[PDB]
Amino acid sequence: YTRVVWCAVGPEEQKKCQQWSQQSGQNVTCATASTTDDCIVLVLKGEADALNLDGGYIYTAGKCGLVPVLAENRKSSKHSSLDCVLRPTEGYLAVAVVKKANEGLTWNSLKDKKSCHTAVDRTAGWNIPMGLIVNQTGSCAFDEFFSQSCAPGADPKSRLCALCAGDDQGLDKCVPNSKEKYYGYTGAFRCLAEDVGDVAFVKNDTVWENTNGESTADWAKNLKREDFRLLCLDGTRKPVTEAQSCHLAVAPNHAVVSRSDRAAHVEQVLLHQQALFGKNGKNCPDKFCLFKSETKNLLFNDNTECLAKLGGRPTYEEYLGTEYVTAIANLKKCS
Amino acid sequence: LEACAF
Ligand SMILES: *[C@@H]1O[C@H](CO)[C@@H](O[C@@H]2O[C@H](CO)[C@@H](O)[C@H](O)[C@H]2NC(C)=O)[C@H](O)[C@H]1NC(C)=O
Ligand SMILES: *[C@@H]1O[C@H](CO)[C@@H](O[C@@H]2O[C@H](CO)[C@@H](O)[C@H](O)[C@H]2NC(C)=O)[C@H](O)[C@H]1NC(C)=O
Ligand SMILES: *[C@@H]1O[C@H](CO)[C@@H](O)[C@H](O)[C@H]1NC(C)=O
Ligand SMILES: NCCCCCC(=O)O
Ligand SMILES: [Fe+3]
Ligand SMILES: [Zn+2]
Ligand SMILES: [Zn+2]
Repeated sequence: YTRVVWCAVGPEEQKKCQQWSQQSGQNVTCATASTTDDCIVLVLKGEADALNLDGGYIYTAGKCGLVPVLAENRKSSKHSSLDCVLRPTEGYLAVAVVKKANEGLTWNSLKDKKSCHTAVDRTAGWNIPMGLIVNQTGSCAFDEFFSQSCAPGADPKSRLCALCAGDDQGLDKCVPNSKEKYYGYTGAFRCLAEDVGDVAFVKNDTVWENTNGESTADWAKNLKREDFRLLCLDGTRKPVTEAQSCHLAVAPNHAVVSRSDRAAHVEQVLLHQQALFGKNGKNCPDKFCLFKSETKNLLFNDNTECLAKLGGRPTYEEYLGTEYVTAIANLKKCS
Repeated sequence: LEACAF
């Protein structure tokens, strides 16, 4: 058999991948790149085999020929007798979150406010909110809608990166990897928690997972869910308990992609690797847990229960859904 | 309906 070469985005992912590789007896090995688009290019060149991707990045990968292999499955809201690997995925809820104390703010008064996004080109952080804003404003000038933002991946001198903070030294401002303080779900929620931004575009799970003591991290350890509100598209504000009736969209779960001729081997290796290091895996927590990273969602989201098999050997457009693909392609007309 | 970005 062949080794599977994973692609880690940035140095924190690379460290976790190197621990996985050592524990896997090198059944998995690691390549690393600075951004997710650069990892996609390593896999297209055949210099890496696979990585797990947000749906906006699956669109970029899929336009280049890479295919979905397995999907993240988090705990289901409804009981199921099916094994995690065979249980159907339920998308996650993209939401817009604000502070309750910011009393005037609704979906309809976001213009000229400060925003926090997971990264350009990601589903909840960017494609869903900016796609809705372009459409509602009738304007492609989404780079001028908010007064300042942190949108990792955007031009670092532009207003879309003005709120980004870089790393411990202030280097790498706005890079779309975990070195940027405000990257990703947890970084964009921290941008809101710290009142750097007025609004964060994340998913429902992020707000729950980083409030009320669910996270012990210093910036989160003291946050209370009741201090946050969701912005609904009808211009109302709701408690974060009401995400099923106050979301911007339902997103397809993050999933692993690879080149088509390595998909079967990547699939078999991952099913074995999660049997060892997955949630309740043979070797987790004693040796290594593939789906933990101290809340930092490195390689996989920390709320992943397993990687699940896909139904219907789907193409990337079947996996993302036609409606979402068309929304992305509509927004990408602006660029 | 476009192609690969890279
Ligand atoms: C919003 O996200 C949270 C966190 O994932 C979900 O709350 C979890 O729901 C699971 C499955 O029901 C429970 O067993 C977990 O205990 C809950 N976690 C926490 C921290 O409370 C919540 O269901 C999601 N809301 C919607 C509408 O999907
Ligand atoms: C932004 O608006 C565009 C244009 O209306 C939306 O695109 C349409 O989506 C519907 C439903 O999926 C399709 O039947 C149409 O064919 C699409 N129209 C065009 C011209 O492509 C798009 O969904 C909207 N974006 C968001 C994020 O809601
Ligand atoms: C490495 O992979 C081989 C072949 O599938 C298998 O026999 C071995 O158990 C694997 N070990 C680990 C630790 O993943
Ligand atoms: N256009 C369909 C987007 C995918 C929705 C997420 C889901 O149903 O799992
Ligand atoms: Fe996402
Ligand atoms: Zn809905
Ligand atoms: Zn099909």
